[PDB]
Amino acid sequence: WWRSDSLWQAHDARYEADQVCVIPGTAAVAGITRVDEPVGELLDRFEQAAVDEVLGAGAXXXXXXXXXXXXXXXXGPLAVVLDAPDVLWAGRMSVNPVHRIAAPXXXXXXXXXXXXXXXXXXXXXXXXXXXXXXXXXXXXXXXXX
Amino acid sequence: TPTTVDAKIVAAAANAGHWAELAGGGQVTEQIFNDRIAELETLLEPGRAIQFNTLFLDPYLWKLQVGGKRLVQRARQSGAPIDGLVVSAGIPDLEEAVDIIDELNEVGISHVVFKPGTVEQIRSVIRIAAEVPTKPVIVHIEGGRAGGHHSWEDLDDLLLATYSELRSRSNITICVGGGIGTPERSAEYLSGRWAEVHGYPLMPIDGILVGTAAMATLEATTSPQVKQLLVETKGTEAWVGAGKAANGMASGRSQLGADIHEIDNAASRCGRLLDEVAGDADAVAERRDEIIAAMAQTAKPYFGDVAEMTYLQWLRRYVELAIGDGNSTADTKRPDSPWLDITWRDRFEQMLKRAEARLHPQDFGPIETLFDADADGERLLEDPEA
Ligand SMILES: Cc1cc2nc3c(=O)[nH]c(=O)nc-3n(C[C@H](O)[C@H](O)[C@H](O)COP(=O)(O)O)c2cc1C
Repeated sequence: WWRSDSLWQAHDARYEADQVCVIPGTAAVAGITRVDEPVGELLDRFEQAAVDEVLGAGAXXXXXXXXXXXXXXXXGPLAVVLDAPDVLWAGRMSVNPVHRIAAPXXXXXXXXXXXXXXXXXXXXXXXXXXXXXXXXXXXXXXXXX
Repeated sequence: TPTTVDAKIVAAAANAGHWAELAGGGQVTEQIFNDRIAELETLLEPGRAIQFNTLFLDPYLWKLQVGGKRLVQRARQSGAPIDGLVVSAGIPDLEEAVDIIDELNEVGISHVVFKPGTVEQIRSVIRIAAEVPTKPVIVHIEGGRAGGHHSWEDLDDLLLATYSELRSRSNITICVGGGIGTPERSAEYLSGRWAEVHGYPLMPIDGILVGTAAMATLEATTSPQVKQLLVETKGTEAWVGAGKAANGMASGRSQLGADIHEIDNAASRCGRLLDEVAGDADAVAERRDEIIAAMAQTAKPYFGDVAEMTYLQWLRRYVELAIGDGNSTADTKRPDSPWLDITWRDRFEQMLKRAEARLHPQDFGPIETLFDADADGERLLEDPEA
């Protein structure tokens, strides 16, 4: 009777909060000081200071950090097609057809590998991928003609 | 459970560009939980994706999960944004884990999440990893220094011993968690420098989870007074065995006997009394005066003397406890808040209808046929005093 459903009073309750079971951890509490600090701030605070510590010693103003403020990338259009397993259509998530296009294809062709802009990946399933209008990646599949 | 159950915070955390797990301990049905995902996907901006957390503890939830997993299956068969599943409090057996991994929603699962608490539990997941070597498995290694569900197992020694075998599987993503509020203290586990204190060569980690430090956050539904309470609590170094409130933190056992880390400074009355009552139950009748008054101190009120108490006092006590004046249950019903107590309002009705059932000498024609009408009865309900 005492312990049942004791976790909900910590949220949206006007009652004295010294009567309530509220759940922290022991050692993590020390790291808890700032109150009503947005989630985005705390999680970034972790990432941003982890970056700085990694940057300063080993990286020392790395090309990766400089490329970011200047907008340069890893995994360009050709890689992105072969990387992300999820293919979005509207608000729905689908599996990457290239996963089933790449290997199962009888004849698979990667056109102009080292050159990014002209890069093309085609298959005997009749599915071909190329880039158009910069960031837009164009996948072209065909049935018969 | 309390924190991430709100669709608002898990969305806001994801909209900040971060991975998060929607709590399942606050959702008792497929339908009620499907509302949350719908509220999530609405607050989810384009493309953004979240995961789900489930508990192994009791059979009813595991039977509910059969409907729950098929709900997750149906959702992702419909193409739902939720990209992961988290099994908690225990590690499913191989045949149980294979099912989860191989579900119709599998691609939408994209990885499976397990939380080993013991050396044996770790070795169990390794066997789940070798089961499907091509399926990503994120192994979150927690402590008992963590919050909520507890354990007697050290943070280091477990990971210290089992790390080598964990790295023989490429599909295993090692994630250390517990007792971490900051990037600075958690940086050494990432570099692998943390194992050097124990003499073991560098032992890097792939990821880090923060449970506790995110509770005082702005978008969290934690009450203003409760947040201030979590704050003023002083923290500690490596957990100590001696029974006490330790840095505003003392362990306590749930109804099933498993320990729970709760705040014993912010609230000192519930936890310590519970330990008193627990260790004291043979002679409870003798300490009854001491025990029954302490329930009233923590606001777990018994009723005034049961016989002598007037039916009003009965019916007025339920209204007192169930109906908040500040939140205005009538005004609480209009937004359609999930905090709605409606079973409590239905509880009070069955008591009211019992009162008419108890005192009426006649055929019960006039009274019962009135209060039972929808339009009539619901209007009578929103006005408890009347
Ligand atoms: C209020 C609260 C509720 C929690 N609920 C669950 C849960 O339902 N399932 C679970 O596996 N872990 C749960 N946890 C544990 C966290 O998922 C995480 O493992 C732990 O909090 C990390 O340790 P730390 O917060 O002390 O750093 C909960 C923790 C807290 C504080």
